Amino acid sequence: RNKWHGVIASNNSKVDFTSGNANENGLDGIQCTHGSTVQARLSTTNGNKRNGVLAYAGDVYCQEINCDGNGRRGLEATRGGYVAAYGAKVSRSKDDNVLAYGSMISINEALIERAGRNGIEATRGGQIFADRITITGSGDFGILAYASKVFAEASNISGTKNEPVYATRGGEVTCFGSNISSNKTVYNVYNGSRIFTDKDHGYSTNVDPQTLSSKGLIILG
Amino acid sequence: LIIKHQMKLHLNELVDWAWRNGVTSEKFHSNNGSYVIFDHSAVVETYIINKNDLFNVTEEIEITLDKPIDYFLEKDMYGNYREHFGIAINDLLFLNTTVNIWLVNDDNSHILIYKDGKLIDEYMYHQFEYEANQNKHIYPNNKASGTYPHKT
Amino acid sequence: LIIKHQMKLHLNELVDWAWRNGVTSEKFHSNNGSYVIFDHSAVVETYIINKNDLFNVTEEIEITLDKPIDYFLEKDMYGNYREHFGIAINDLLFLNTTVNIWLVNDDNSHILIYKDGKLIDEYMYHQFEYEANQNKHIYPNNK
Amino acid sequence: LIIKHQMKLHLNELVDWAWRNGVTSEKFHSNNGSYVIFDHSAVVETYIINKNDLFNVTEEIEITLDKPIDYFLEKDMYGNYREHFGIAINDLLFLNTTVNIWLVNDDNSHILIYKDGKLIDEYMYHQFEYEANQNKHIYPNNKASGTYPHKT
Amino acid sequence: LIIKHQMKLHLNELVDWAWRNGVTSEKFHSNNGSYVIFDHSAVVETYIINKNDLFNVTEEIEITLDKPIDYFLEKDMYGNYREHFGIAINDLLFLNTTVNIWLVNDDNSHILIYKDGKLIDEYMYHQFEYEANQNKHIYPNNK
Repeated sequence: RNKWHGVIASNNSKVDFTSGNANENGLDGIQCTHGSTVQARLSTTNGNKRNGVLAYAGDVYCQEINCDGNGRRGLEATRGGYVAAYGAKVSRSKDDNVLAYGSMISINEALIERAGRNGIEATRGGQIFADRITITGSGDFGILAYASKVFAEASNISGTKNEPVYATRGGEVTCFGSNISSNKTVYNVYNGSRIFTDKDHGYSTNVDPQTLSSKGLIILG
Repeated sequence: LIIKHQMKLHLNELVDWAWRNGVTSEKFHSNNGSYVIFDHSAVVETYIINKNDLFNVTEEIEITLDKPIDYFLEKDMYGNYREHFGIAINDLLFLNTTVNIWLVNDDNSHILIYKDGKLIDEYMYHQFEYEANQNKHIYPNNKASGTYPHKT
Repeated sequence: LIIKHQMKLHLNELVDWAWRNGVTSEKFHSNNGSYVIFDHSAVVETYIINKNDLFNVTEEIEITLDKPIDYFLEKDMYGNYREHFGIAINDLLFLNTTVNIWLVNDDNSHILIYKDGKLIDEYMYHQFEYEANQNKHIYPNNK
Repeated sequence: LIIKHQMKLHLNELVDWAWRNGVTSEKFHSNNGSYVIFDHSAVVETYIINKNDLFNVTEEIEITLDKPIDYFLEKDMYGNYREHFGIAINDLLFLNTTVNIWLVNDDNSHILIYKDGKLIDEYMYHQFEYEANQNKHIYPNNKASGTYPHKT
Repeated sequence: LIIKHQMKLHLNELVDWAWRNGVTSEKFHSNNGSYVIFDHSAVVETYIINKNDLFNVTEEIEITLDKPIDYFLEKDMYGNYREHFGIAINDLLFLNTTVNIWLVNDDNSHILIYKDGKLIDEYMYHQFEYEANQNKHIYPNNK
């Protein structure tokens, strides 16, 4: 219920939030700024007027951080931040669930549902890691890329509105063994961006399977 | 044998617990930052408290032969199992025959409290409390049920 | 069929009831002048609510043969009384000999809902009168 | 605990009620303008009284432990329901076990009069009397059963 | 499903247990500082192990409906408690009315393994909460 952020670490400072709650605040639930690192292993940060957690050129380390109903990006890293959350459970974010903004985010087995926009997104450089991430009920896209790479060795994107996975202006989506389920074209490529995946499940593709084009190359093999 | 028990209670449960275990004056904060203030054992000031708000309260449950126990299970020396609600251990007609008595924790989990004719000490009770329900998976469910109330 | 029952609940019971049967915005008062306010289903304000304070609340229950009843009482033709929990009126195995059914209202009060094979609203409760038409007779006057 | 009870009675019922509850001298008017005059508890003068004429009379029924109650229902602490006709509440052999007692009103409608070991006060009784039979629909039937008797 | 139980065994019981559940090389300690050493499943060294010395040993038991259980206790819906020896959970003739099954752990302790038709790990133990979405309402401020 604070006017500004819930817990903030700034200018090379450490804070530990092992199971604490940062709810209802008028700004970002947890924010690291300029090299500071907070640790939120099992925190609960839901309902805030802004991002559930933000990394303004600082590190955030989580294990099963809970987010819900935040006013904007549930997890966000920018200007060199790094948000690590092996089992983050984000949901019901008004904007993007988790967005990497020129920085790296590591959600290996996150389960994220009912986003108001893209399930995950890596815009303006940066990378996002994923191993068995579960998307459900996304707003626009299950996965998105803007000159940025997203790795998902397996996934379960479902209930997405427009397109399961989208790649633009470069950037890979190494979604190999994904169990995607959607009516629209599954794998999408635009403006010279690559996608790599398996051929075990026949999924609709925007471009011919394994040939170059003006749009990027796909390897359905 | 006094056992701390930390729990999270909604507003109704918190009010009930506070009035049963008399609190003269105290402020209870919630999960989502809302608070309720008791003054002279009467509710005075409550912030914006939504449903499903959780308040943390620790209550001491003491296990003694003379005081009543809400729910326990008794095994006779012959082999009969019986259950007793809200009576003290000494209130049994023939405590001579009783061999073992297990407390019941509303999870259908039994914790041994009485064996070999004597109460179980505090540390063995802690061991049994850890030991009774090891593989207890609780349903994971999270709803914020709130947003910064003011216009900012 | 709508049954209205007035009850008296302490603060904890009042809060549980109000959150269970959603109330958006309204103020409940008590005997000693203490009050509580719900606004958008949130407890905004409370004013010196001591214990043993009784808030009077009216409650509407829809009664229907298909809908289950929390706690009702049935009386047969012979005279045997029984009580049932969480069972719809149509669910009873022996409705052939069931003459009356009341609803036990947690205050130990009794409200009739079923009378002689019909819901109480459908029953008509005939009065008594000797059968005869208009007299239409001219009588002598004493004046 | 005295309860007013207003009712409409035919000539036979009115005469019976008057003679049971002794009336020294009084004139009772009817629905249709006919009247009956009691003098010295004996019927003296009756106007032209047709069948189905209704007389309004108010009688006081007082509910007390010591005086008999015509029809009540008793619930034991064990869970047994019994009905008693025309005996006082104190006349029960073991009033100790009795938990609740409801008056019966010939409409198969129960009104709580005895709970928690004490009688129900007058105002709670009025509340329960309103509350017991809310959705009681009475058959609507109107017959004039009369005409201005004289030749005019 | 893996159940871990800590027990206290004298030297003879400890030796029997260790040789029964093969241990290659490890040292067991006791309360009074006495210790015993197994090396390649042989008792190489013992150090002043008096009687009534309790060695604390943790034991892992795999619990599965097919695998038989040494000693368990079952509770029906009505309330009857019974005990069974050397019988798999699936083997019980009346699993229809069996509500709970605990494992009697030779210390007279009780560990829940079966709850309402499922193993305890499969059961999810739903909590309680009133159903409602986010408030998302702007409230006046008192400042």
